Amino acid sequence: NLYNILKEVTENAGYKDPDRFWTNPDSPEAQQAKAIREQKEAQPKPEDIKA
Amino acid sequence: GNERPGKSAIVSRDVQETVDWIMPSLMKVFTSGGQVVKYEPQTAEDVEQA
Repeated sequence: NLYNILKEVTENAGYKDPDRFWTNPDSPEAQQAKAIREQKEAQPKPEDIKA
Repeated sequence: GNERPGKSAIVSRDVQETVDWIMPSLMKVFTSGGQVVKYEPQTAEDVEQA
């Protein structure tokens, strides 16, 4: 939805190609970035302190 | 062509005035920006060609 909003704004501004200023969240690079972002949430700090 | 030999022959200038008053605006439009034409793409796949 945010990608669609940004696309609409960019096309209204006068730029027909929206990939020059934004990345599609469904593109494989975006999926990879989300993969590393999720992987970096493996363990927070105090949980092993708790265990 | 109806002028007499010894009388006045002054001619009013109307078409010249109208043309000379119309032309400069018609040139400022279509000339001022340096560029004269702009091609806009139809889809996102034509942008580079455009």
